[PDB]
Amino acid sequence: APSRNGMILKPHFHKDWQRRVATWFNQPARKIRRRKARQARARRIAPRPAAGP
Amino acid sequence: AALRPLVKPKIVKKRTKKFIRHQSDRYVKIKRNWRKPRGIDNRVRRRFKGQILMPNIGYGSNKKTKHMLPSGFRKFLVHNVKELEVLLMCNKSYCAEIAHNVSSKNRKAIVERAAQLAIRVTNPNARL
Amino acid sequence: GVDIRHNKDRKVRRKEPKSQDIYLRLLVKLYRFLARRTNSTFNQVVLKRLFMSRTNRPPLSLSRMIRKMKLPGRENKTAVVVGTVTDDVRVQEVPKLKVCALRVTSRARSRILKAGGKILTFDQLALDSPKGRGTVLLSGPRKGREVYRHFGKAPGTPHSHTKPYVRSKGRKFERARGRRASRGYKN
Amino acid sequence: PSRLRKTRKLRGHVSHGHGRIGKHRKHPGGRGNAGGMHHHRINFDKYHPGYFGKVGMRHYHLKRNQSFCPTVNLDKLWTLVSEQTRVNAAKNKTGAAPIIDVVRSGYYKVLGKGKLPKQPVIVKAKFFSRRAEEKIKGVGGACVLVA
RNA sequence: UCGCUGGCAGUCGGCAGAGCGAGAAAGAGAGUGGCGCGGACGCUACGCCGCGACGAGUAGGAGGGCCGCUGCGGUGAGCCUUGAAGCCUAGGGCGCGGGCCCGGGUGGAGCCGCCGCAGGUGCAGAUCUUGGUGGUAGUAGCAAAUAUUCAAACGAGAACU
RNA sequence: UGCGAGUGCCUAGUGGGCCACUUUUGGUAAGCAGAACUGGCGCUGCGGGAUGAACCGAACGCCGGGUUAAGGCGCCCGAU
RNA sequence: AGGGCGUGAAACCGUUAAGAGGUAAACGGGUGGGGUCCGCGCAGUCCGCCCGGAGGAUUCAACCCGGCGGCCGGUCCGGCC
Ligand SMILES: [Mg+2]
Ligand SMILES: [Mg+2]
Ligand SMILES: [Mg+2]
Ligand SMILES: [Mg+2]
Ligand SMILES: [Mg+2]
Ligand SMILES: [Mg+2]
Ligand SMILES: [Mg+2]
Ligand SMILES: [Mg+2]
Ligand SMILES: [Mg+2]
Ligand SMILES: [Mg+2]
Ligand SMILES: [Mg+2]
Ligand SMILES: [Mg+2]
Ligand SMILES: [Mg+2]
Ligand SMILES: [Mg+2]
Ligand SMILES: [Mg+2]
Ligand SMILES: [Mg+2]
Ligand SMILES: [Mg+2]
Ligand SMILES: [Mg+2]
Ligand SMILES: [Mg+2]
Ligand SMILES: [Mg+2]
Ligand SMILES: [Mg+2]
Ligand SMILES: [Mg+2]
Ligand SMILES: [Mg+2]
Ligand SMILES: [Mg+2]
Ligand SMILES: [Mg+2]
Ligand SMILES: [Mg+2]
Ligand SMILES: [Mg+2]
Ligand SMILES: [Mg+2]
Ligand SMILES: [Mg+2]
Ligand SMILES: [Mg+2]
Repeated sequence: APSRNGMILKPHFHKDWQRRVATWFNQPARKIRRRKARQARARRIAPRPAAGP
Repeated sequence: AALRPLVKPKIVKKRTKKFIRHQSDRYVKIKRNWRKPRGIDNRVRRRFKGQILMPNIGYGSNKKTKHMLPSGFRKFLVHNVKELEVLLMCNKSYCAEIAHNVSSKNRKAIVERAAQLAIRVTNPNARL
Repeated sequence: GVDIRHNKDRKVRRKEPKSQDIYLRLLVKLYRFLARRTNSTFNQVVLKRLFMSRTNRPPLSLSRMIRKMKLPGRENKTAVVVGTVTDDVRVQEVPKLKVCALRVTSRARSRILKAGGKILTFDQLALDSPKGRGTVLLSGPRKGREVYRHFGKAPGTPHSHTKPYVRSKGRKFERARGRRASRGYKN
Repeated sequence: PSRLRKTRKLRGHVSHGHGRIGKHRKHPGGRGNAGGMHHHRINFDKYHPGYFGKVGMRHYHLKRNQSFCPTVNLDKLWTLVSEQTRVNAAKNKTGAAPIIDVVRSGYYKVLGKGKLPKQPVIVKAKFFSRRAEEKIKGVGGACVLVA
């Protein structure tokens, strides 16, 4: 129920948002994995530029 | 002769009995620790004549003689001999206590050091 | 019994700064001593403002300070701000200034010093003039915050230019029925 | 921190600060912002005029990149270049005028709000306003349009 | 508790000179001529001190908790098999109170204070959940379908084998 | 005559009431139903009305001394 | 710690001891009596200065030698910021 002066809001929380919540607890692990793969590629192409063409 | 304090004023206490919780006599599930009654129809809360009293702020003790043991000293808890040099200069006003956890062999040394420093101990012959 | 009311017995003003800044509390100790042991109301005002919150000591601008210091009569006096002196980029020429302030932004400091002014902390101000004589006490606009355009007579009430709380400004947001005259009525 | 909040002080008080006559029920007025037309009518009228109804045209595929045009003011005009430029231009007696290209700074339209220091300039923008152009003329200078 | 948004940095000491309460603004003002080596306490200023008035309270609001429970970072050259936690106590006390500290006993391996941080953090009730125990009470009851007695044997023991 | 005032935010609970002197509508009347003004009870203990939500007195921190209010002073039961 | 055996609480029960008992019991305020323990109670405080009397020391003030420290040089010299 509305109260004294305030903003009228529209939260999109009427579906079942809790059965699909994407947390980011593996963000550091993903960064480490990406940079390890990057280094592996950089040293598998020995003299070529790391960033590609 | 024990160690007398600096001054021994007449200690006046506004009440000696404790404040027991309402209906703590009737039940065992209700302990005597005070809880403020909050019932709508409760005669102790509404302070009817002849009921249990309540802990007002008016029962507070005189600030000059507050926290004062019957001997005229204020308690202090000691766990080892290094914290009697603290009371070395609070000599005539504060006494010492050996914590219940301290073993007998350290309780001894605490007792003789306190005797040397003229600090009064209220439990000097506790365990032996 | 006595026939009185106890609603307004307790005053609400601050007695100490709400903050825990140790430098601020040293300043407060100093100015408590000065206000108690002198007869100048300048020190009383200064510590009263030291007690205040940030919204009650808004930033002051070089433009306001320069204008108020070039007002006639108050030549080469010390401007005093119990807030923050911020830089104002839409001002070209900076005169010589003698400012005392709690904190000054880096570009404001650079401008003032390059123009040849002098910036003081409140301990130096106390050393220089214990009674705060020769000083012009200023403050920032206290109702400049955006929050204040939402206050007062409620929007949607005749003759009330109050800003409403809208999630977003646009064509479809709170513009039809209490706003037009075609769509029903106009407030 | 739960130590500092209000639930810790309400232990021992029966109703938890919600009264005893009117209890804390579940939704005593409807979910969300229902009843805007019916039983919250005067709240909606008293704080949200214009909330109900339609007005204006529709635009089916609107593109903010098309509608993008930031603005700058004659107060901030001289900020877009180094003060070395201004000092050297004022010092120089040849009469050369510095070029102020606002598209490089990221502005498209020049609006003239405040004073402009007495110094010639060549302002190189995409759009201009009439008052901004007259102020630049009055200080003595050119407004060159770019695409 | 509130108000006075009162007072106190002046502990200005032999490099000394003890003051700031008293009806009626403002200088214990500066200058120019006419022996014996001495003097309590205090002020964690988030402290201490001094005057006045005031003190009912459900719904509700706010503040303070050196009230209490569990865990983390610091810290106590902390405590403990010469006895920790827990539990019991006609023992001694403190606090207005939440609570807490000692003594005795039982117990046998861990625990606590202070500065911050975090919360699945305090029960008398909900025909609350689970487990346990009373009065009722040695009470109700051991009454559908006719029926048992004698002797012996075994057996520690027989109305019932 | 008395008194320090002005002003801004955020805000919970409430939105079943009841009683009494005087005014008063319906009703035979009601411990009935409905209004006006003020004060109470709800939210409030205390002395008296033996007993009692609203009656009379008087409103409350913990205490010592003194004196009163309303009501009382054969005995219960303090006081002729 | 005696094979469902670490610690072993409360409700409930047995026994021992103490007390009491015709207005169910329990409760608040005020005393009184009796118990259990404590005070380690049972001839009751010390602390400064001075006077007097018996004592006992390597012993005071002053002076000299060495070391350390605190404050200055109206403007000593030298550094550092
Ligand atoms: Mg609400
Ligand atoms: Mg009631
Ligand atoms: Mg009063
Ligand atoms: Mg009140
Ligand atoms: Mg108030
Ligand atoms: Mg309450
Ligand atoms: Mg609430
Ligand atoms: Mg309820
Ligand atoms: Mg409600
Ligand atoms: Mg209701
Ligand atoms: Mg809700
Ligand atoms: Mg109160
Ligand atoms: Mg073991
Ligand atoms: Mg947890
Ligand atoms: Mg529990
Ligand atoms: Mg329970
Ligand atoms: Mg039987
Ligand atoms: Mg039977
Ligand atoms: Mg049968
Ligand atoms: Mg009626
Ligand atoms: Mg009610
Ligand atoms: Mg009221
Ligand atoms: Mg009343
Ligand atoms: Mg009667
Ligand atoms: Mg009296
Ligand atoms: Mg009578
Ligand atoms: Mg065992
Ligand atoms: Mg066992
Ligand atoms: Mg027993
Ligand atoms: Mg017996």
